[PDB]
Amino acid sequence: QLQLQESGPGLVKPSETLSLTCTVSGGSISSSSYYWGWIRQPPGKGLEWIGSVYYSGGASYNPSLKSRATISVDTSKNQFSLNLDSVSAADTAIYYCASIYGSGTFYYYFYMDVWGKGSTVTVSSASTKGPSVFPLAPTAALGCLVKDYFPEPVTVSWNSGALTSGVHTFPAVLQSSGLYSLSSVVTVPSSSLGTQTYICNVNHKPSNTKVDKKVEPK
Amino acid sequence: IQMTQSPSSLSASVGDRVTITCQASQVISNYLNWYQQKPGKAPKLLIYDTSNLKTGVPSRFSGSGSGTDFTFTISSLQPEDIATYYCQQYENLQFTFGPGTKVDIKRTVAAPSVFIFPPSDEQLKSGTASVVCLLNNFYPREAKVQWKVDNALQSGNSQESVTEQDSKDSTYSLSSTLTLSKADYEKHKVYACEVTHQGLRSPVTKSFNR
Repeated sequence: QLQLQESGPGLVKPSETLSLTCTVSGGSISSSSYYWGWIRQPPGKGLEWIGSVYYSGGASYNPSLKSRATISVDTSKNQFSLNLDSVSAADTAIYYCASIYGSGTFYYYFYMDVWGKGSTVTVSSASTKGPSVFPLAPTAALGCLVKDYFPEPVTVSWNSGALTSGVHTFPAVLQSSGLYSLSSVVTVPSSSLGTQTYICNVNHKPSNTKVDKKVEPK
Repeated sequence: IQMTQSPSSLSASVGDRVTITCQASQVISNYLNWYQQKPGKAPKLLIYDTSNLKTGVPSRFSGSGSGTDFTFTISSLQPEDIATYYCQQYENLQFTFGPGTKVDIKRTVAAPSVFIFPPSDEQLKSGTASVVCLLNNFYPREAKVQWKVDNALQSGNSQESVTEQDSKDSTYSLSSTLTLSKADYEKHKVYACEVTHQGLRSPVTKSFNR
């Protein structure tokens, strides 16, 4: 099974350049029936196709971004990368790399077979800041407060992924300080409060921070 | 030229047959595909070549169309089919996605479970205090939360965040965080958040002291 994984910086300063790399796994990038492309999704907007390349090197871009975007492929490393020059604030989006399957007798008929996970790219001159995790001590509810981090995103797990039911990870909110604040809670029965232990696995990739906070009552 | 997708938003109860339309910029010349993008995750195609569906996609999804007009139909809606649906078109060496159709589920009016959390001792030691008011699984999305410090309304120093509709019980969840300095937090004792919801006959308020 094909599986694509993005690997970008997450934060790029204005007027600088953005570089993301998409590594294909479970299958060779040097296949006749596949094109490899990039699609970005701005906050609260639709999907915008940036470009696409063939394993030989045949590039193809969207007219608006053709002046900036340059997508290259690396057969020896089994990956393809996007380079968007002169990045601006309007390019803050979630960049998805996708696998475009093509089959055809006369010309290829395309549909984007497999998609990537997505990279939250934020175009800002502000510096990176790691988060601070605080417990929300307590059917009773308990959670964690991930305050003062930049940029997005933050992924919060519970009990190393074992606890999943009834977990609500709220969307981040930008404070007046320019930093984001996130909250993730879970509703568990009151009887299990004393017996079972609860930990939230907060992870902030842009700052390379992984915090395992233990939430206890009182 | 112009690629449209109607309707923009949608709200239909579980079990309803809902159809969506897509209008390509030109007459179809390559495969038309349909993608399902749940909130947060990446798009996943369900239907390719207007009619065919990918292996593993449930039988309830279907599609048809010809020329410049196309349709996307689901026979029996289920709670995890809530997503923004896009239609893909490949013309003139360009992959163009439709505006998208946000579909929501109509649910029976549910009452929120209100929880109030005091600021942790670690945060108070740093010099700031944040008190959170949690609203668990309430329909519809419209709800009003007001902070009252010592039975006095507060404004400006609190911001809220609502989750996307659930995939199991189809309910929203809210979280408002009131932030004050450690000096201002020591000046008062009672902190409460009033929850005003249409599925709540009395404005439920939860408080604490110290």
